[PDB]
Amino acid sequence: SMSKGPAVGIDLGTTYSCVGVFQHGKVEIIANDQGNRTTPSYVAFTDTERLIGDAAKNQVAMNPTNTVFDAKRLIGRRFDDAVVQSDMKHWPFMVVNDAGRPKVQVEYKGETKSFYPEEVSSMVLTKMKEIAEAYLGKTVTNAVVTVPAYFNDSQRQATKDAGTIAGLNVLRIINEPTAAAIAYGLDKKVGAERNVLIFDLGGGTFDVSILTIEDGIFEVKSTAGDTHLGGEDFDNRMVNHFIAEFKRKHKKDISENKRAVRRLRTACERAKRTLSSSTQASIEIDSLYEGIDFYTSITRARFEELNADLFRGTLDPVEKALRDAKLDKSQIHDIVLVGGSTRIPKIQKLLQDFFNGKELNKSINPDEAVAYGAAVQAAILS
Amino acid sequence: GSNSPQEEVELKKLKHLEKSVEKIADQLEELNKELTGIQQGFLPKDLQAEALCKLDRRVKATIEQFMKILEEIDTLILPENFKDSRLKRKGLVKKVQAFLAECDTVEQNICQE
Ligand SMILES: Nc1ncnc2c1ncn2[C@@H]1O[C@H](CO)[C@@H](O)[C@H]1O
Repeated sequence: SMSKGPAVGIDLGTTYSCVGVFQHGKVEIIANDQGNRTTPSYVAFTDTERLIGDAAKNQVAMNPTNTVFDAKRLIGRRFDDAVVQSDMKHWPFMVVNDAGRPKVQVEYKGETKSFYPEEVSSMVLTKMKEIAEAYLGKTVTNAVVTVPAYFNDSQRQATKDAGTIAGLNVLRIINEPTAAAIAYGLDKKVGAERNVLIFDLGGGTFDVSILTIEDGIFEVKSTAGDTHLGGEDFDNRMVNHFIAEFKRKHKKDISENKRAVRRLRTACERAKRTLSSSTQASIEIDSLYEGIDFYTSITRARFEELNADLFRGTLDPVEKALRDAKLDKSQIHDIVLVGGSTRIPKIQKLLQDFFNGKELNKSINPDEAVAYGAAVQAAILS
Repeated sequence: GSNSPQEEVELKKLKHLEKSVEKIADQLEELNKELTGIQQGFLPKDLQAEALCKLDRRVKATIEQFMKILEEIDTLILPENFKDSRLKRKGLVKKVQAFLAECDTVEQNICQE
């Protein structure tokens, strides 16, 4: 059997999880069995098996009521928590009350089964551990696991418990903004206390955190954000733009044809990524609706206009976090970008102009920065 | 003609997608034969409903595989000069959509109440 391997860093995310390892003086972000550097935080229950990660996300359209995701939005919460009640109106899977605690309820191998959020997250963590072992060719037991800065005692404990159920020896639970600051070596910079703003914009979450680093100690000064603002909202604006354009060009409404909308949404998400490094993106979809070919393009300027209020709105939680931390924008020493949506040039421009032209910490892949810092912490604790 | 080496790259991508479509189409062909077999077969009625609803997982998997193919075809950008590629892309999308309509027919004949 396999030799004992190193300690790893795991960013256990809402929609995607990421695992890193510090080896040969650097962090290696580990690709999964499908070659992906992030793994969907998805668990599916079928008539014959349990699927985790990419294999679970890949069959979500075929088995929606038995494909669990967003377990992080439930972990460590009570059933009657405002967040649980609000989120369960949007999930296709059932959430039941078990003596005040939420449980996901699914059909598994023809039987009704219920699982606590930490059991679902333990399955995602088991997959992250296996991803590390498949790459290293060694057994992995030790890990640093990250959590949001706003997680209370119960949410932190439930995350630790998921790690324990997954067979991991959790070396430490550290905050996601702290892990991002660690990835950039912000604690190792010489001088007095450093005020750090972490700007975390993903596919479905926006979190601003202000930290003070003094003599290697991290203190969370404030947290602000928008729990459901992310990349998905920008894709929605692009889809609305193109549905309206098809109505103007062809006098046809494609919006009730689920497959035509999905084809358009997938092309939009891809065009949006193109717009972060090019000023224009082209889309060609043959026989989109009623045999009509849809050949179009969108400029970066048009994409920015469609989302202007949403991009501009990302500065409101920044001002709120600054107010709450009792700091002036001029007292921020470092700005860190986390989350794939921070790749948007207009978002970077607005944040840089707000901070009077100050350079942003963005060289580390924003989807990997948290796992990166966690893997640095894991090596230090080894 | 003015056939370019660059179009050969796009034609090769489309050929790979045609092969992938053929593999999914063979799975659909077996679903159609089993569906015809149940509709025109000698099973008793209660067993007929059950036998028909057992096709659900496979038909949904077939629909999803065809949708993934369409999304991959939708990543292609073919200049108007690449006429052969455009014709091949159009023919392939129409073939996948006709297969999706057959999948929808299977769905209309199973798990009914
Ligand atoms: N290059 C990019 N430009 C814009 N958004 C991106 C980019 N890469 C990833 N994202 C977005 O980040 C989110 C999390 O993966 C998704 O909404 C995704 O579309």
